[PDB]
Amino acid sequence: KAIPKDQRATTPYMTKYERARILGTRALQISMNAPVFVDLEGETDPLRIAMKELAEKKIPLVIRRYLPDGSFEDWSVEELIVDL
Amino acid sequence: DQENERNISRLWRAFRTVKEMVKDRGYFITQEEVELPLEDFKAKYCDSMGRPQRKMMSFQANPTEESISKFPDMGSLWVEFCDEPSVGVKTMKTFVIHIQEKNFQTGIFVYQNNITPSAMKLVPSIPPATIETFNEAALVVNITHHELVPKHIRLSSDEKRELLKRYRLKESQLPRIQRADPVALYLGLKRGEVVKIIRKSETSGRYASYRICM
Repeated sequence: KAIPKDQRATTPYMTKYERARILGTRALQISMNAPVFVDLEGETDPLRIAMKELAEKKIPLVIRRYLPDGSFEDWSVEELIVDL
Repeated sequence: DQENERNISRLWRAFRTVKEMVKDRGYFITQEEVELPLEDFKAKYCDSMGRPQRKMMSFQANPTEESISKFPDMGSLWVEFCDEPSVGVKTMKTFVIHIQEKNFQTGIFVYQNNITPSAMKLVPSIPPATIETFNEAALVVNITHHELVPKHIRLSSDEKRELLKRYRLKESQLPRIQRADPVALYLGLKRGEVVKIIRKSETSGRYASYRICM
């Protein structure tokens, strides 16, 4: 249904399932020969690269969180607080 | 003393309960008007020898001012008892009308042994006003006082239109309670009203919960 950046309600944190898919999803793309927005300090593993792409929060993705009723809340990996 | 000393003691408790219920129902009643001991009871609804005059127990009850803040259109109530152990389809036209004229809304009737299947089929014939039916042996004890049963609560057609909104709930997705559920009766719910079961939890002291009424 769409939810404004405001009136936001979900967790401010990142569900492990979220991270893991992102991480996976990214690495996949990296190995798909995709642009990598960080200095590979000499990394050759798409995951490892993704993990870096993440600890510098430079991953162009937005998790769209869907709610039982259909409406969703979009959260970027830039925002999402990565504790774990 | 024989076995009539008790047959009353029960009709007594059975009484108290209907007070409680009707007060919890959200009407006006005092703790005293309820905590009315046995002794004082006899001397009031008995005759000469010492038997019960039920047709003399009947009464009216009204909406506390509080219950008006939340429920505006909640009409006045009326309860009644019968000296007829085997009520019939004739004594009903008596009850049914008594209310249709006085113009009430809620009617509680307390039979003893049973009602004529010819009788009961007259309750849903005078809307808006609504009528209910309880057996005596039923009201003898207020279940809602039971260790396990936790307090429910009715919710105004707004506190609900909210509960939903605030949970993105589709009426049906809500946990349900049986129309004939003991407590559903004790608070006389209707197809639609929602109750807010608030129990005690070993996970977190309290734990809200809800239940619609099917």
